[PDB]
Amino acid sequence: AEVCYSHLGCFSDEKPWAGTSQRPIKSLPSDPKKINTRFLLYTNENQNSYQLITATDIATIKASNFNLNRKTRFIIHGFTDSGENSWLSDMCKNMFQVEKVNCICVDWKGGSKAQYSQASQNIRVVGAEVAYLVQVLSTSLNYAPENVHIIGHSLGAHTAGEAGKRLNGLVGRITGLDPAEPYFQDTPEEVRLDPSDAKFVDVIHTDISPILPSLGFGMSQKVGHMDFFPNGGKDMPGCKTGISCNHHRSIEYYHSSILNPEGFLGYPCASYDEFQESGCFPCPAKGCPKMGHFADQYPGKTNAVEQTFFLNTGASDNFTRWRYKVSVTLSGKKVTGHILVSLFGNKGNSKQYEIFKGTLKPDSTHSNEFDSDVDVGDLQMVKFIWYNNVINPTLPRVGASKIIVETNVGKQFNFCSPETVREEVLLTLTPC
Ligand SMILES: [Ca+2]
Repeated sequence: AEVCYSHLGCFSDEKPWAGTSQRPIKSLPSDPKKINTRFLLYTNENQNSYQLITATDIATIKASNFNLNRKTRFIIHGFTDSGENSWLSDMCKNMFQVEKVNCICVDWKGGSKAQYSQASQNIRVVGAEVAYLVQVLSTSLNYAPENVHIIGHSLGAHTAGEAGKRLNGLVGRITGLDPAEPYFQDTPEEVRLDPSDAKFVDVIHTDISPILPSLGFGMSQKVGHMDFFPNGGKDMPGCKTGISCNHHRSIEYYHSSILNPEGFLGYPCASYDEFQESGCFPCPAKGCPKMGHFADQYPGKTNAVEQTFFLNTGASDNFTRWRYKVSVTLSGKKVTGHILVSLFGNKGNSKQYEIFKGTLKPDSTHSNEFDSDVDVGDLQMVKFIWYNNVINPTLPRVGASKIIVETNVGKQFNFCSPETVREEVLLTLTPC
């Protein structure tokens, strides 16, 4: 069965669109009028209240603050959501802090609150609707599609994909924010977001858990030129409660990444396992791409598809983190305890991070990579301190004869100390 809607063309319920193991429920996309896809425009000149624009009346686009010399970014919400939800306009607001842009929020709440299998068909219409607006901008406003970026969350990721496919992959970029898994995982390229849908496609996975039983709203497999897996793409810090928490983290990390690019470097790595075990640090020669808003600044962004990148974030409060590798050479007496290091630089000082916990043998090197909640800057000094999990009555003293700190850029800073301190005493090392 097919339904056809004016200039959006026709839509079928035949495979791979329905009746398959991936998309079992046979259904057709609802009427464009029941879905009522709306375009809410925000510009640097009207940041607080939107301007409504429609593709079928170019006069609306011309009487608005839409600016043909600025890039255009669309934001599409997903399942059960609304284009009028604060996260959309707020993301636009962060953008306005760092650039001049036409920020368009796509409201398709008319079709997002349907049942899943229905909302999944509805995005076919929403996607065609987005593609038509881009088509009119190209055609009537001489605005090139390469100046377009579409950000989509959940079903919105695949919506961006439909729009990109209908625009023949000419869209500048598509960012998938935890693209939905059900009805899309393992479907052909025409159904789901894939590298071919835009010139550059960057994906942030934050809830890749298996829906049944682990309710992982997003998909585990790679769908872009560069797929980022913050915190392994599974259990985001701070999401022990709240059902949509891990799912909504992708929006939060992207939102914060507009103001804090440096706080989210992604490390090329085969897996999170290897990353956690110090095998994907520091950044490669060309640097690490910045997850989020500026991932497009990466030199080799599209030279290959499904490039995986790992990194960790905090649990709230801008989520930003900076990774360092510290190597400690022990001195003093052999005890059993844990050694901690603190970093001091011109920007600030990190907290103390356990490097090793066990048998501290003299002249034995112990490395550990950690994620600092502060970028220290150019390192000035480093502080050591160890604890004995058994106070040996001999008052043993341990020291660090040498401490090497390697930054994400591969730069090593050496620190030396001729002293040894007893348990729980801060030893400050100096440059050497
Ligand atoms: Ca596709």
